[PDB]
Amino acid sequence: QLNDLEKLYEEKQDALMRHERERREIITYEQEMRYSKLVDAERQVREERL
Repeated sequence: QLNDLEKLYEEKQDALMRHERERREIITYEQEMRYSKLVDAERQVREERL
């Protein structure tokens, strides 16, 4: 009667984990990368030094 009972319980947990894996990748896309760009902002004393 219930060969399809399963799945739904994991779908909520799995969707969450997969999302979270990307959440971590996502903050890198901008926070870590802009922090890297911050280094450029710090580097870009270059023009002053030049």
